[PDB]
This record gives sequence, C-alpha cells and structure tokens, in this order.
Amino acid sequence: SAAAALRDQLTALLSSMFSQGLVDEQFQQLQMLQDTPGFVSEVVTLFCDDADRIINEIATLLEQPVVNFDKVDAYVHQLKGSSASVGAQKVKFTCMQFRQFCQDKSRDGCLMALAVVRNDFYDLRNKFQTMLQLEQQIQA
Repeated sequence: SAAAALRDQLTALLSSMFSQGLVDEQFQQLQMLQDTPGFVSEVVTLFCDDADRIINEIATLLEQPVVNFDKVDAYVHQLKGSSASVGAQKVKFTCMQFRQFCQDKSRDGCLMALAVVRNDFYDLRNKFQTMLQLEQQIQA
C-alpha cells in the first residue's frame, strides 16, 4: 500500500537508531510515554533545538579572551541531562569527558571536545529529522 509502507520505513528507521548505538532505553521510555500521539516528535523537535543552542552557548564561552570553564562545565552538564532523557547516549557520555577538560582549564580539550559533541549531535539529528518526516506523513 502506502501508509503500511511508511510504518515499515518508520519502524525500519527507528530500528536503525538502536542498531547503530545512537540511542538507548531512555528513547525506548519516550516511546513508552507516548503510549499524546505526537509526543515523541515534539520531544525530539525540542531536544533538537535546545541542544544546538547549548552547543552554541558553549562555543561562545570558548571564544572569550578569558574562558569561564565554570559555565562551560554547567552547559555541558545540562546538555548531558537533555541527552540521557531523549536517549542520545553518546552525546551524553562525551559530555562526561568535558569536566576533565574544564577542570584542566584547557581551551583545546574543550574546543575539540565540543567537536566530538558536534560529531554525535549531527549523526542523531540526521536519524531524528528522517523520523520526524515519516511521523508527519502518517497523515499527509
């Protein structure tokens, strides 16, 4: 048919996420929660936005003549919390490495550190956007 073809794709896309380690049981819990039919799409839409906003705020802190590593550690810990809650486990564990740099007051470990956060955020944003598209076409 058409729709049936979409759920197979959406189920296929979703099975992608976990088979590649991009998401964990917390993402599973969101699915549990939805079971509010568009709940998951909105949560991911929000994470998508508040997530890049924090990356930008950290990039701004790391571009200052004097770096407030106190604040970088705080933004990383907030990003670590948004990640556990939607299930992007890697962004979350990379966030668990930043402290080490902030505490080491290193402007390169934090600057390259954010590059790995970038590495992990966009891989999942990719799988995020596609899912959103399929979830919308359920009723196009």
